[PDB]
Formats: sequence, C-alpha cells, structure tokens
Amino acid sequence: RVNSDVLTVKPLRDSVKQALKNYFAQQDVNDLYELVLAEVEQPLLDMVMQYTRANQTRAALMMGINRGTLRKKLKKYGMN
Amino acid sequence: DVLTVKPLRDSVKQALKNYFAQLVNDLYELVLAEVEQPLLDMVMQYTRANQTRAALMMGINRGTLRKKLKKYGMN
Repeated sequence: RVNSDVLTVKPLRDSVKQALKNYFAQQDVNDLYELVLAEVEQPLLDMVMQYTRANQTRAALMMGINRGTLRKKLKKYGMN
Repeated sequence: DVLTVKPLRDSVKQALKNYFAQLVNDLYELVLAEVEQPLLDMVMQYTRANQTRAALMMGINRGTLRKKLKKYGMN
C-alpha cells in the first residue's frame, strides 16, 4: 500500500527506486537517508516557494510545517 | 550526482509541477511518504530485510528505522 498517487513524472516513487537501484549498482554507505532527503527537499522547497511567490507563510501552510521549520530547511540549502 | 534516473531532484520538480496544475496543507508529509517508502523498500531489499544493516546504511539508528517501517505499514 502507498500513501498517494498524485506525484507523477510514472509515479515519483518509481523514480526514487530506479535512482537507488542505479546507486546500489556501485562499498560502504552510512548516510543514505540524508542523501535522499537533501535530494528531495531542495526541489520541493524551490517549487513551493515558486508556487507561493516566496511568501514563506503561504509556503509553510501548504507544506504543513511552521514558519521556523521552513526557514531552517531553506537556510540548510542556502536558499534563504 | 549520485542519485540519477537526469538527477533525481529534476524528477521531483517535474512531479510537483504536474501536481500543482491539478490544484493543500500536507505537502511535506505527502512528498516524504512518496520518497521514504521506496527508500525503505530498496534498502530492506538490498540487505535482505536485515534491519541493523539497513539502519547503518541509512545513517539512522535501528529504532528510528523500525518506526518509519511501522509508519508506512511495512511491518
């Protein structure tokens, strides 16, 4: 069972699996979560800010997080 | 540069563009679910369902790994 099917590029999840499958094809790894998280959070923050015209309050409300959390993530990726 | 399909991030951007055209207050959780689930699937597949090895590869403790698995009903 999967949460939703509203993210397609077909489903986004399929793209994540292939990227991981391709990655595994090549070896110790110890930061795969952060690796994936950063690769997904950056584009998400970018698109949400574009959709909301950089209105941080609107962006956080759309994402379902508070203002401070959004700003923290934005800073992490030098997007502040 | 390590996660490609080309970079994975480009697929996330396109996915969101398509989604926005269909229009919300749970976008973060919604995307996290679509990303974490497959990640957990692939790592557990890679380690033959060995949670310790999976947790170590991901860089999270075993307790956190098990919490995520449960969150997504992957017990």
